[PDB]
Amino acid sequence: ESFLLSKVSFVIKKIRLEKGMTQEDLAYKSNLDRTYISGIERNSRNLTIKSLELIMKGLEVSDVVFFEMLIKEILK
Amino acid sequence: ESFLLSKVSFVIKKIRLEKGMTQEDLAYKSNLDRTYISGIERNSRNLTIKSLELIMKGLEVSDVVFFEMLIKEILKH
Amino acid sequence: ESFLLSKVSFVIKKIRLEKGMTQEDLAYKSNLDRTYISGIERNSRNLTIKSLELIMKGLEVSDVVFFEMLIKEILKH
Amino acid sequence: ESFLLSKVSFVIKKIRLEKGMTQEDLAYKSNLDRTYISGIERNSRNLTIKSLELIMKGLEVSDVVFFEMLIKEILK
DNA sequence: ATGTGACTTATAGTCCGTGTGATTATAGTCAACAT
DNA sequence: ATGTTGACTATAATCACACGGACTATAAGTCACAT
Repeated sequence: ESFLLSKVSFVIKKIRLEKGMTQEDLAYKSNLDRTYISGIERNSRNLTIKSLELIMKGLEVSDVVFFEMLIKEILK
Repeated sequence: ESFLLSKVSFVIKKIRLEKGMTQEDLAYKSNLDRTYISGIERNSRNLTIKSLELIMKGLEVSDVVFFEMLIKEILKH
Repeated sequence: ESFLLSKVSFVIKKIRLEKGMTQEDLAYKSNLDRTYISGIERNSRNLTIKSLELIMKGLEVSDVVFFEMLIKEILKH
Repeated sequence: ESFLLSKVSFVIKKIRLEKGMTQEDLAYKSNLDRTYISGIERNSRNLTIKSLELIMKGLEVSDVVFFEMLIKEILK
């Protein structure tokens, strides 16, 4: 697998938790499948930008805040 | 179509020109098709994080500084 | 246009496919642009003997062999 | 220079002679410039196929006869 | 007759990119059953 | 609640090709002057 893809997934999970969201709720809020979300967080999916974008909207987080976080997570 | 995509595709081109690369060098170095690099810049196209990573390696740029330029482009008026 | 050209054009393609090459491979080994190889096959362009020679070397074929197939294609019905 | 180019030129000169033509006359007959022809025969020109075709018309020699000859010439 | 040289102008050949049908690999989406 | 296994189907990604515009190298065509 990929380093970036792992950090992306980790970040998605991180933000979901600091917001006290469940996966079920993250999937409802972004209209995607819960098993889809699950899959990403267990790093079994290689998402596209479009999908990533839907997940950010579901997390209620701006692109910028996401990447700010993704950068920080990337640096150990 | 997608907000972030045209930002990603814009930044891939920006860097590519900054580094005085041509499309088909980058297509080689990124270990993706000739026409895919074109298609990404040309229209936008919906790439995969793995493909984006390949391109970053190809732009000879780090994940970090890519995303830093990504943020800057998003923030523009 | 020109009689001999489209024949030369035809034979370059024929050989190229007989050898399972692609235009990309060919323009590769002929050290010409892939645009030019396309241009030749497409619209029978007016190449120079030197360029033809490069293409022969690219097709991994000899002067002789080429011209022998050239003669054949000219003679056909 | 090129090997092929020299033998094309040699052939052009060979045929012009076997026929008894001057350069002046090969130029007239093919509607090309005499210095143009002189250049080719000293092999100071890299013809295009089109030009070669005009010289064949001037020599009154079919493509086939020209190439049959060029081949033979090519093999020392 | 032929052979130079040198000087325009057409075009051969280069270089970077666009746009496209067809095929292959794979993400997108949604089942059934788990815990 | 979340995890996992197959699935089906959309589409990401590949591969071979056509096509254009702009630029550079050089062949095409014509002088003058040799011999």
